[PDB]
Amino acid sequence: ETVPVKLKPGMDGPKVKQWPLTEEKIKALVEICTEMEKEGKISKIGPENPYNTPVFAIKKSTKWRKLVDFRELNKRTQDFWEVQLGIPHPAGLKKKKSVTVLDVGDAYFSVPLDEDFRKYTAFTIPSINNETPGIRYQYNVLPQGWKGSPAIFQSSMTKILEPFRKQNPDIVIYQYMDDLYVGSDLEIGQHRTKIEELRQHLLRWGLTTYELHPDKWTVQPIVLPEKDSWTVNDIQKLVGKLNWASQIYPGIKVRQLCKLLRGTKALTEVIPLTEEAELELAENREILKEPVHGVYYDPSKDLIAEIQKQGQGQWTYQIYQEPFKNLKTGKYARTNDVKQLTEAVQKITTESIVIWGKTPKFKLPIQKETWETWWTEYWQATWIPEWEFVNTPPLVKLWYQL
Amino acid sequence: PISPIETVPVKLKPGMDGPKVKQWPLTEEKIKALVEICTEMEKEGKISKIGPENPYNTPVFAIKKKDSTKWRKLVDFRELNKRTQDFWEVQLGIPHPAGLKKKKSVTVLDVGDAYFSVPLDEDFRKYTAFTIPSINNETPGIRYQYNVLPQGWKGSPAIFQSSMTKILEPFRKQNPDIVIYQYMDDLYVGSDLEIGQHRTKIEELRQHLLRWGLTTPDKKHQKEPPFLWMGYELHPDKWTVQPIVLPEKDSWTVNDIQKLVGKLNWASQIYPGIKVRQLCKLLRGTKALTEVIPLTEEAELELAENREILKEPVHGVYYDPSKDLIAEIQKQGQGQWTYQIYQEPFKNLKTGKYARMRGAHTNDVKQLTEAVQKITTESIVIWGKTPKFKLPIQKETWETWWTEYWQATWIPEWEFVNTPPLVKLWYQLEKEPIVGAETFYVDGAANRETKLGKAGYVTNRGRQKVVTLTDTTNQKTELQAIYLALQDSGLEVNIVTDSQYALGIIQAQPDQSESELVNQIIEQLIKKEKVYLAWVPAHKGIGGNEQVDKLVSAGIR
Ligand SMILES: Clc1ccccc1CSc1nnc(-c2cccs2)n1Cc1ccccc1
Ligand SMILES: [Cl-]
Ligand SMILES: [Cl-]
Ligand SMILES: [Cl-]
Ligand SMILES: [Cl-]
Ligand SMILES: [Cl-]
Ligand SMILES: [Mg+2]
Repeated sequence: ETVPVKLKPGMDGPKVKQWPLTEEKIKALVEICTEMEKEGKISKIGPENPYNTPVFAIKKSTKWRKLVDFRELNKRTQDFWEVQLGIPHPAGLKKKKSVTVLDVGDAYFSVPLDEDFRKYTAFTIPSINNETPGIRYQYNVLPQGWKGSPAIFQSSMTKILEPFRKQNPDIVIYQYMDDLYVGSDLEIGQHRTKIEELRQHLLRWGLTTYELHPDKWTVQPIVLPEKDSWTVNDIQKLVGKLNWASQIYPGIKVRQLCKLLRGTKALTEVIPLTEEAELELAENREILKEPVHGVYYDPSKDLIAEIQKQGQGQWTYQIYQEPFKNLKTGKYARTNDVKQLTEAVQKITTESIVIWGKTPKFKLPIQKETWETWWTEYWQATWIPEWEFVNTPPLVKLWYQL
Repeated sequence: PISPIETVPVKLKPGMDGPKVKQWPLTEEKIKALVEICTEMEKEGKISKIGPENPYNTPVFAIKKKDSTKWRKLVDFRELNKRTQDFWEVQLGIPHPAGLKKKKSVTVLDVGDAYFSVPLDEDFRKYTAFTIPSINNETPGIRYQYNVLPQGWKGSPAIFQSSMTKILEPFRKQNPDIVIYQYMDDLYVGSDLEIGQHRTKIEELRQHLLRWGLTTPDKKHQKEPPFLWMGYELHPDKWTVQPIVLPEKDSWTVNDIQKLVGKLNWASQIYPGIKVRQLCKLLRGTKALTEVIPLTEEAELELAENREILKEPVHGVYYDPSKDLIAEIQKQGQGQWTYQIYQEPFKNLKTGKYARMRGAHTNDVKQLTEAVQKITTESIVIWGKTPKFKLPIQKETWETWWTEYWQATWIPEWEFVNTPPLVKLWYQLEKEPIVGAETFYVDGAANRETKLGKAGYVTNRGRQKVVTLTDTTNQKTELQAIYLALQDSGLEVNIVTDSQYALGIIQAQPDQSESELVNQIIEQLIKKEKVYLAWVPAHKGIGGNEQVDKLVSAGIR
């Protein structure tokens, strides 16, 4: 009944500190964990458990939901969920006209968790002003947010989905973490109807009584303006922008254009647009529209995402595994800097899950502390990507404008 | 007593067996002391005699007591501790006085013989075995093991605190309007009941405590306010830091100045306006603790103003959850910020200061925002919510900076408050190149080996200059080249560099820096009317950049 789980030897379990939480989130967690404990899903634990992973409260719309941050445990469990019991990622999912995401996390609480592993799922509800000891729990069943849970529930899931897949062989279903991704080429009404059906199947096992269009995902090319008149500044701007692309795209040319700058000219001076220039200029436009020749996804390597603040509520992003070899670039638009960044991250994470079955480590243009306090104010997803914090090179920002 | 409470199961670190340190031969007097002490403990269940078959051992010492004729036993648990499992931490933080709710009454109860009043996992006691040696090691010593939590064992603080929490659990459940703060072997108990019903709830609590092995003092022996705790002084309606005296000294050693700075930092959480900047500068460098440091005049001015601040007592007030929190920040200069947090105007719950720098170069708008972040996190810890902010910066200044800046930010609710010095942007870089402004193509280069370099520029108006620099890096020469351009240009000017590094610094509109140059550059940028800064790729045969490139490359590249 219980699948035994090992850490990656000889790593020890997670010992991550609990971030500070407001009163209302603390209160919300107390209610939630009090009930789960009654229902036997977690148990209070003693100081002989040295482990910890952070826990947060979010809204997904009026209700509070518990989000345990298992990023550390996941990293330390990676032999189990990726290697021993990996879940295959279909390349067909990104092709579908419509993909719907369904939360199936409630399924996990019905399976018991290996008793020798439960201690590593320890978490702590803090108290305001440290006036009472944190309330400490560990899990007795598969926890949501641990990558091991879908690895373990994997075989039960295919049992559950078998009739539906058999009846709908052109629909693609992919489980990632707590979510089910369901894609098809049906017209939107037929697709939505097929989702309700799927919910009914799920409902006989576990679920209560969100919609992508991946084939409409297309690159956000590096833009080369079409302009009335060009200044020396515009040209220099342009060479720096092409000169940058030349490090990514095979075949980019600038030679027949910097010839325009020759001399030591004033920035504002207007300049005649050459034929050799307007030729390669347009030819480079051809190159920038296409995917990068020579760049391929390596399943063994981590994904990185970089995000630039463009202003006007606009955000540019690139996903790559080796720097400047972009697998994907794009934009996100439309208040609040942190709320928007938070939206963009979730969206980029989602597309990344659809396309590769993997989550990006994000390089975030923000102060660690700002992000840390505010992000859960807006976070809706049930996973959390890895991130670090960087100060954006001001030029990189310029090169991905619109 | 020994608490009837369930024991916490304890393990040694995996792959490890218990300690086996050899007992050193003691003097007779120490052996007698030990025997007397262990006999008494043995009678009360604290320890138990074991056979010779227990392989494990831990050194026991005995030393004199406070200059009296009393003896005290000292076990050396270093080796067991090295072998015992890690535990969860006792405290994640400690209350700040400012976050304590206003309340009618607080009683402090301490636990008698705390560790010895709690049982040790039975399967683990064997590992705590020690031996009282016979006189000059003639015969087999006397061997005991612990039945309770040892003094100095790694597990004791945590298992003790968690035993107390389990025991408290039901009493707190049944008494929701009673609050208890656990600290070490003290228990602070507070409520809004009136004296009688409070002194009555304390007895119920004592009795519950007693039914479980924990003795506590009676009304006659309970300590009274003010409570002295973690450096604080806690009264029924106010709190302050414990008394602080700044010594009179003709001369200050490193050690005196460190202690001064420590006390000053500690006072700053309720005495507003404390500064340590100039006293800290004194501490820079590796000097002996006994070394005398003459006070600079700035440090002397600083000590005086701090002395004035501390001259009259100041106190903080407690927290009323039904009113808003207001946080005010003021600029104190030289990257120094001071704040206050209150609910009713100017009755502070606490104060603080912020004088950090993130990066080498920065501006007042970034710094103010970092201070707000720091104060936000602190408020959430202490009160569980963010304060309303009152800031010395204009709403338009702030949105001008952050809508334009490339990093994201967000501070919660704030209002402008006119408490100079106000924070403002001191210059603005142009967004477009300037017509009819000279265009300097600057550049700088340094020979890696020579460690000497050149900085210069070429102009579209045919002008030009080159200067030679010593001890310089490629980074410095590029800032220097930009500095030349600003020194030799008029009030409006376009500048074209190929140093991303330099572009970055200037682009961020710094008003203060660690670099001498950057400050010279900053002063220039302020004097100008318009500056436009542009970047070009080096060595791409561009425009004027090529000329100033070779002009400066010579000697050598
Ligand atoms: Cl209110 C009061 C009344 C009489 C004497 C001192 C005080 C202030 S000290 C205080 N205020 N509230 C508390 C408690 C909070 C939670 C349980 S008791 N305390 C005691 C306390 C002492 C040391 C650290 C934290 C709290
Ligand atoms: Cl363990
Ligand atoms: Cl619709
Ligand atoms: Cl979409
Ligand atoms: Cl690929
Ligand atoms: Cl001393
Ligand atoms: Mg004490």
